[PDB]
Amino acid sequence: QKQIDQVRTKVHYSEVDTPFNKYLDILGKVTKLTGSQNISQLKESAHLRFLDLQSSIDTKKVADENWETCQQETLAKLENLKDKLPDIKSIHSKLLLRIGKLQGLYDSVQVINREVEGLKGPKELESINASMKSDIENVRQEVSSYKEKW
Amino acid sequence: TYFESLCEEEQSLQESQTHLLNILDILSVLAKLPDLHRELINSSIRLRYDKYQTREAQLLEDTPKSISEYYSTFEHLNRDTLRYINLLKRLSVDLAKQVEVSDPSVTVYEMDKWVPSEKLQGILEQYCIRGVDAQIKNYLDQIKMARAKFGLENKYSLKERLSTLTKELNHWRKEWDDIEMLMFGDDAH
Amino acid sequence: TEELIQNSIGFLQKTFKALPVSFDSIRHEPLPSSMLHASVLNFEWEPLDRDSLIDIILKRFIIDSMTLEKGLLNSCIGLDFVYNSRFNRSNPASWGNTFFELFSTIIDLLNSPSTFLKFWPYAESRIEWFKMNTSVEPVSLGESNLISYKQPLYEKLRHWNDILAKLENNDILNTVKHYNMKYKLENFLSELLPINEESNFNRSASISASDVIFAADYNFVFYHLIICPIEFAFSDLEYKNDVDRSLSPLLDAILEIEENFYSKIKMNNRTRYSLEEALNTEYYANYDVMTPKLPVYMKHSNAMKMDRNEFWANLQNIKESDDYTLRPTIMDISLSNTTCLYKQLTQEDDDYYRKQFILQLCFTTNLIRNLISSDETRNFYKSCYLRENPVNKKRGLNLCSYICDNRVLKFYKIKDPDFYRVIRKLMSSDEKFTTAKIDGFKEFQNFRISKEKIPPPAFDETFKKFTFIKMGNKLINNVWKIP
Repeated sequence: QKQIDQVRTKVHYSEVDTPFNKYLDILGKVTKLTGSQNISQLKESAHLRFLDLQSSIDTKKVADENWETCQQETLAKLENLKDKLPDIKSIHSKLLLRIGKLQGLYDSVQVINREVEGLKGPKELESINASMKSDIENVRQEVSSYKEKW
Repeated sequence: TYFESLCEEEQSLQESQTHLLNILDILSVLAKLPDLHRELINSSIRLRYDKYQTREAQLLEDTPKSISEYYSTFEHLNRDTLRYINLLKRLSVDLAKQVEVSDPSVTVYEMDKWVPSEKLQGILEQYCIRGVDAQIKNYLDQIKMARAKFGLENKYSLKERLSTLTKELNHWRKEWDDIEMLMFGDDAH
Repeated sequence: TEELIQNSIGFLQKTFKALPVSFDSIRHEPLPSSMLHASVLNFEWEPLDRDSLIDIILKRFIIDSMTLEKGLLNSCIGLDFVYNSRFNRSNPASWGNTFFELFSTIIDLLNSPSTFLKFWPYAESRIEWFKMNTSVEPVSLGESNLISYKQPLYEKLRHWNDILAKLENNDILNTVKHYNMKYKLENFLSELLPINEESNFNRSASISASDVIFAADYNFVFYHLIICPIEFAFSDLEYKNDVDRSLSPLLDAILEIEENFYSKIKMNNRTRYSLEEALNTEYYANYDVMTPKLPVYMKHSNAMKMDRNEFWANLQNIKESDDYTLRPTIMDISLSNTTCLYKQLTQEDDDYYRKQFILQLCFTTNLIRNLISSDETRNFYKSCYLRENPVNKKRGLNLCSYICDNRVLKFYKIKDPDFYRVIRKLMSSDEKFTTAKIDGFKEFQNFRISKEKIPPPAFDETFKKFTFIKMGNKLINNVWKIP
């Protein structure tokens, strides 16, 4: 089992970090050549690779900073939770009364349905009676016409 | 810390760059030295050593009652809103919808667009408190009276007239039909 | 020569403050047209290897500008320049690196999730640029020219995994903007790569991570069965019985409430139908049409139709606005309270909490039966665990068939099919993808994209002419040829 963790620690510290490595290369090359015009060319790559590397570190100094602050604000935000309860309790109250009102409605409809069943036709008995009164005049008219023509 | 270790790394980088440039100068003249050779070696060792510390330093750092009453009600809310939504539609109570359509100039009624009793509409909407329930209590009896008036007029007023009035109509479309059919039916023959 | 760099920075910061484009008009929809006075696209600027020099210029510039609208806008113009200046580049094919690099560093500065979500639509609109690893020519839609183990992503992917990994640990210090940002980042990465990339599909199944008498049992069965399915399949005939002892009374206690819930509505419909067929003359109720629909008076009244609107607007702004960015999700059962849980489950009105549970059972109980019944599966899983870290059947199948086939389906199939069906459709749809993952998603490789142009077809308009043998055949016509 020593081997398992023995490789697990190996994978746990892997890194890429290219620009740093790129700097180390141009660093050692000068040494290897030193142990013993194109060099101006190296001078060029000397400055460039030096800047890039530097810039990289700068970002890592900034980012780590920013994240930190973002964990403090959201921390202090979690403290003063006295102010936030009253409002949410107000909304919760309103929604606690709407259900009450609606429930009362679903009661009234219930009693209405339960009383219609106790029964025939509100406007039916209207048009029916109207028809019953509208025609007897006509019958009296025609019977008077036959009594006439006789 | 991690931040500090970074700072130190940058410091060491700045330590080595100047020696590098300083040597490349001498090479530029060539186209004394062993000192600077040794120096650059040592500085490079210092930097390369200086990184590992910031690697490990990095990897280590990764791994007052009002709050507990702030989630409770905020959860009650999320529990009643659901009961409300279910109470609108799936648990609803609906009305009877019998049809009493007038205007005999129509044959199908489509059984959907029933839209009851626009008087009732205002009373029901009035909910959105015993007053409204009392107004229902009166509305019902009102209908029970109005419906009961004519349901007795038709039986005890108009039937009585229609019967005798239609019984003494045939009595002068029949005999008159005889006094008009007998003579003028055989007179021509 | 650092002088040259600084003065070039002053040059760029000069010329970029003249282009008349606003942030909204540069990020969301557009890509800025070639209004750049192309003589600058030829790298022969005023203050004067060549390529990497330009690279360090642009990078230094962007870093300075970010230390707001001027910053973000200026950077975005930077990237768009890099895209629009492909061809005037020694080794054009090497424009991808300097692009991705300049992008990742921007992601770094971004001092919030709020500035992030503020900036992200830019990245959303230009995904087609992230593909085309080194191909200068645009790529056919639906194809990715990009591999996850090589030069462009070789470290970018590792870094962007570290961002998410870090973002996930602080489980309690996450505001809804965090959970809403991790989403967009992940969903972003799942698109640069094809569907079968050894990285998109989860290559190795990696399972995530008196009321007291009631909550005790619920808690028990949760931590012992649901969260660990394999540690229930390959266990003794005792543990498999220990869970059994706890489950059944609970499940009964829920399938007792559900029948009340469903048995109220049946009444409140049957009575109404009976009234309707009673009053009217010749109307038929057509039972078995349950099909919920809201009453008429609430559908037609406009006053009631508005109160609900203003209410949802109110609760919307309260739940949405700031000061309220530590909200529990909807639908989340809280186990540790142990007194609200009982109340959240034992309600008669809201059914939505007694359904998640049964969904969970019907999810794991599928996998168990699939394991014990098929050898190929448990072979595969055995291989996975080992590559990670170098009568019993009868009882298991019994307690697997007891719940997902004897008390649940025979209940909902009779009580409401509109929820009975969806369960069966999901349980079915799961095995598809399971067997699909046993194989290396080879099916999603055969997908072919037809690439060919098509013109409109031919539409004949011409009828067929006649001949001169007018009567028809010659024989009959000869008769009318007689005088």
